[PDB]
Amino acid sequence: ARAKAKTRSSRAGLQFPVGRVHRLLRKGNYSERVGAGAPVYLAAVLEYLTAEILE
DNA sequence: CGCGTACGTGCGTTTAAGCGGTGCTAGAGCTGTCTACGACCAATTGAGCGGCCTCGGCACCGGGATGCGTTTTTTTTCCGCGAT
Ligand SMILES: [Ca+2]
Ligand SMILES: [Ca+2]
Ligand SMILES: [Ca+2]
Ligand SMILES: [Ca+2]
Ligand SMILES: [Ca+2]
Ligand SMILES: [Cl-]
Ligand SMILES: [K+]
Ligand SMILES: [K+]
Repeated sequence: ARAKAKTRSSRAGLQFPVGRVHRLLRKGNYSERVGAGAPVYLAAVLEYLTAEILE
């Protein structure tokens, strides 16, 4: 009875991939642990700066 | 190279940094405890990849328009000399 999958991006209201960003943080040798809001925050900042250059 | 004065020098006056010290207490830093949060795992599936087709944006062309650099002949300007 498994719930339909909503991407973490859609929950954060982002177009940039939260889930990918989390996975690059975890595998990029930055810290032993990555908190749940970190990729959400970082994807958001990457999205903002992308928008601003694109505008 | 020649002209004007901005900076270096020195000296006499004035300022406040440095020093050694005491006193007070904010907050750095440490300890132990509890628990929210992240890692890990296994199953499940949809986001995003590689591959493939299409047709309009863009590169490239020639032609014509126009912006502008250059020179020579033309009108205005700013002097510039003394002689007053
Ligand atoms: Ca944004
Ligand atoms: Ca914007
Ligand atoms: Ca593609
Ligand atoms: Ca082409
Ligand atoms: Ca041409
Ligand atoms: Cl976090
Ligand atoms: K202290
Ligand atoms: K905690």
